[PDB]
Amino acid sequence: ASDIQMTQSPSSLSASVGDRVTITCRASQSVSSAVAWYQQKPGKAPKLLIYSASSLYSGVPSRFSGSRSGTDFTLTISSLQPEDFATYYCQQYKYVPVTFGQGTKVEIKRTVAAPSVFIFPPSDSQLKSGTASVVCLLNNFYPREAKVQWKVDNALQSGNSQESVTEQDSKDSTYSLSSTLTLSKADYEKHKVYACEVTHQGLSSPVTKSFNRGEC
Amino acid sequence: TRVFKKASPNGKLTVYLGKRDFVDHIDLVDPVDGVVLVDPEYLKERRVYVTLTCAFRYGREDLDVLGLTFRKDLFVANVQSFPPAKPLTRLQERLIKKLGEHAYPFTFEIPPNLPCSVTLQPGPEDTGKACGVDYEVKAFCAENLEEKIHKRNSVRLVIRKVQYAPERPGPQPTAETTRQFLMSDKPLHLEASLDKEIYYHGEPISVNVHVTNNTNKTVKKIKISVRQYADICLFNTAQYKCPVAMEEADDTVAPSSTFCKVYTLTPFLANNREKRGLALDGKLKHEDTNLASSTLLREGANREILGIIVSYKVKVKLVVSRGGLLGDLASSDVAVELPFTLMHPKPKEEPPHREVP
Amino acid sequence: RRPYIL
Amino acid sequence: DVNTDIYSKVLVTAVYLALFVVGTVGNTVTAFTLARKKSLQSLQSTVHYHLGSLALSDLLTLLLAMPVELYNFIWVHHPWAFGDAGCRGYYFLRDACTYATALNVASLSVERYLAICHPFKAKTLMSRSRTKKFISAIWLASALLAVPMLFTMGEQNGLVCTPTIHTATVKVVIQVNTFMSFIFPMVVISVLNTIIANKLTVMVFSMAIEPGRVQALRHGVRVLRAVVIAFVVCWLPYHVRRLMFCYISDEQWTPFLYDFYHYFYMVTNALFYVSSTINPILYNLVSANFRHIFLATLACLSNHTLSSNA
Amino acid sequence: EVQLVESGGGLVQPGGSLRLSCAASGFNVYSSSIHWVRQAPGKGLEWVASISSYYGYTYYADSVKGRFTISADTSKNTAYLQMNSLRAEDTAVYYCARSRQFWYSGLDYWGQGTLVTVSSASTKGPSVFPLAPSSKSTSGGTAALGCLVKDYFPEPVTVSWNSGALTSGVHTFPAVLQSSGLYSLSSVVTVPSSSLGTQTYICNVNHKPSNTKVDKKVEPK
Ligand SMILES: COc1ccccc1C1CCN(c2nc(C3(F)CC3)nc3ccc(N(C)CCO)cc23)CC1
Repeated sequence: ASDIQMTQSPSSLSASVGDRVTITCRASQSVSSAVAWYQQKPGKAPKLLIYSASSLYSGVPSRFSGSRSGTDFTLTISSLQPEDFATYYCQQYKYVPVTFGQGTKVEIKRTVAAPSVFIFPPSDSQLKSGTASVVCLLNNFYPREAKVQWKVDNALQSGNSQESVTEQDSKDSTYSLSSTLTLSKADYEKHKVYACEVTHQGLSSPVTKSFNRGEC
Repeated sequence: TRVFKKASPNGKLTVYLGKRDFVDHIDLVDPVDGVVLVDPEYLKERRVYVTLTCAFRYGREDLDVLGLTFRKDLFVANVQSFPPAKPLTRLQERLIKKLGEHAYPFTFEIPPNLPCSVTLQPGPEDTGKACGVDYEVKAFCAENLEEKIHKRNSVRLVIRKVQYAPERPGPQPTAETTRQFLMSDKPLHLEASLDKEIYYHGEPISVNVHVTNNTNKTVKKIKISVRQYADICLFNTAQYKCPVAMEEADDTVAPSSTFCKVYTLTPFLANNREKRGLALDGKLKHEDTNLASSTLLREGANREILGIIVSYKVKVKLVVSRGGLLGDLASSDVAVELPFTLMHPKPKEEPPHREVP
Repeated sequence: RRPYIL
Repeated sequence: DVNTDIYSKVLVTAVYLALFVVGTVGNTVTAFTLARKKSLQSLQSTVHYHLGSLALSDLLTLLLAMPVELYNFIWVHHPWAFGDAGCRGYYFLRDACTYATALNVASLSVERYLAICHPFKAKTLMSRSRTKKFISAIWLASALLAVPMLFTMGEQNGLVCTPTIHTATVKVVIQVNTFMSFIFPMVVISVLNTIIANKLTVMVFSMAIEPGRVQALRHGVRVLRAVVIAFVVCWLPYHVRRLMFCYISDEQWTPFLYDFYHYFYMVTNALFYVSSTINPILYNLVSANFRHIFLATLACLSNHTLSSNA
Repeated sequence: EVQLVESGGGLVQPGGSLRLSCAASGFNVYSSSIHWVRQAPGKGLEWVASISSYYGYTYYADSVKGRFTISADTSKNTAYLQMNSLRAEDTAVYYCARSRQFWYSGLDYWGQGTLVTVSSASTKGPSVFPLAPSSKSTSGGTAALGCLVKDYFPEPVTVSWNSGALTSGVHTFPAVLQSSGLYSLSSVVTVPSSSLGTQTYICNVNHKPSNTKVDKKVEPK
């Protein structure tokens, strides 16, 4: 066993309260029943759910169950509660180079809502500092597609764009995307047309918000 | 549903055992149930015998060559399975259903008072198979029992007879001695104890030593040692000792003074690797196994049983130096041995096949 | 007698 | 006025030094060998105690006799260093060491006889503590019956070391010395060794020298007889010479017996020293495990089991 | 009570050294194995080093063997890990986990975790530049306001709008690490346009780890 890859099939999973979901992991080589499952809340230590690929760790609720078929393994959540939103890792421990799964985020789904788009120009003090920061804000979108662009001076800028997505809300259960663009001192004055196109899947057609210098 | 299959070097015979560790409850040992799958076309009206063997492996120091071990049977059982002449088990029924009619079940009853799988720790200069008590399941195609067993049509599978810690805790170990050093001045009292009777592997052993000196002599040092006793009966009944842990403390007790301290020592294999002949637990092939568990024997026991019997004691020793008539070279040591049980608790899964580099 | 040695 | 060739004396000194170094090295490695290491204690075979005691006795004999004996008798004989007290203590130590060697060999023979001829009667009347007490008692008896050497020895006037007691007292002391040093040990060594040899010959056994290991004895008869017929060659000349010291006329009225007795002393002390060297050689020639450990210490100088589902 | 307490994680220079300690409690080092598992920020779990301490074994990852060293101190019931020749890819949150020594695996007990940051950049205070609200381009009913925080190495700042008096569904996106090595986060909030001309929208940024506080005010144009 030079190395064993514990490939988890779903990277992201959307479900609802009371639903039944399954996470399947495939080993690169037979590991016998030496497989464990872990639950990791965001920003916390992982918790052992089941071991031996079928055995339930003491204290873990009976809604969790694991089963082996072949070189593949399965963790089952039956009637998942809201307290099951986490990332789940599969670990084989049959060999010393112990390997985990890539992880599977299990998220609560709901009805799609129309995102809200805003544009914030960089400050004049920032311009006097020799730096530019063109940003646009996406608020309350469910599908998690997003993927905004800029189309600066009818040119699709790419590479230097930075984006950040907040965590799923406890009461809203939606994602907000903040995208930032960094430009040089003379680049902001060179281009007088800016925009932030949204290719979101949550609405019928793409929507582009445009901006120009001297516009409030 | 997990079973072990081992085919013959050619591939005609195949044995199917569910477990590979069979717990020896002191009253009864778990039956060695299995299933042998045969191929009439190759056999040509032969028989398929299945043998359960308990064999004591040993070495010779006379031979010029090294690693040439031997074997010394102490339990042999035979079962003919192809012409079948105690019904099947649920696992046997499932295997028969999944393999059809050319699968023929076998079962073995291991009588009580047989040795458990113990392996003696080999030296670093050794290059052969380890010594100790080893079990084995062997199914082969032979017309006669006495006929030569060509290895091509036989399957050897190693199994382990094991024991687990008794659920009921035992009485707390405790011993005491009084020694007088040819003066009858006053008794030197020593009392030692352990917290519990049954210890698991890797747990600390808490020794509560309590010395009450009334003599006119000084207790120079107090040594606490954990010793392993192995009764090997290969050819003649023997006995062996090996300290698996030791604590040397310079605690001093003055005349007409009392001393109380709790020493904590833990037996483990890391500091005992170079002790050749140390009794370890049974090995499947050559894996790392802990120190041998204590051998549980029936209250009404036949005694003098073959193989290896493992026991553990904690020894506390007071190194008293005589004064007034010598140069302290002499040291009349008073001491105490405390027996305890070192086992594993009852599990819920198979011990081996967890971690391997 | 010659006991020079034993 | 001692007549001896200088070349002969030099050769004797060289042979003595070679035998001394060989015996010291062998007994030291033997002593470190029967250190029992760890986990090698059979708790039923007590030959290690007797073997180590015999090795210590031989090594002490060599160390406490040869350096003093050479420079006092063979190399130079006229002067003396330690005075009368030292010249008496040296003879006392020599007597104690010889007694310890003889009694240790006899005790080893007795223990082996008890183990082999009557194994049923052995464990009942033997133990490790009893063996340790016996080993201590042999040395105690050696010192107790060697103190006559301290009592009779003295320094007259030429730094002679002849005993100061009268001729009758010296003769009686030498008689009891040779008796308790040869006659008692050798009869036991003969009869018990013959009994073991004939009991082994008719048997034509097993020795668990380790947990789960066994060994055999290659020459448990030839060596068992050599340990007898080598103590009539190493002890007998030396003891008969020290008996001919007195109680037999008066030096036979000044014949060449002077040079005869000087050569007697040289040869007899050589044969006495040979016994302190022969023992580890006989130890390596009877036990293979012992030979292996001795040499190692001196060096410091089929398909697969698959899985399926039911 | 069975728990593992970690210590010794922190920011170091690239090529430097570190010594994380896992103070065990409630179990013994000879009846359990101790393993070190790290998680890069926003990544999966990875095993680094493990010590048996009953068989005297120490195992290291394929990228960790030549630099790391795990050890156990039985007297204080503690395990350590000597991290040396640290590079950029060594940044992670390191957990120490317990496993039963005898016939069990699956890490049933974990420590809280200590973040080990390995970068050449140094501590620096933040700077705030307000984001001008767009009263024409935006189509949402409630106008959005926010300010930008950037160029600070220590752990993220805490920006409170109007000292926490603004409760309008404010969002603080997680801080992002830039190429130069300085973090940057943003805080946004949607406020109805009725109170744009009356309600003050002020932000206060506190960076006590770097000891810097900059306050700026945002106003629609
Ligand atoms: C000095 O040798 C003497 C002197 C008097 C009587 C017996 C011996 C024997 C001692 C050594 N050897 C042994 N003989 C026997 C017999 F009794 C059967 C003759 N058993 C042994 C058992 C062990 C052993 N060791 C060297 C210890 C380690 O291996 C030696 C012997 C042969 C001569």
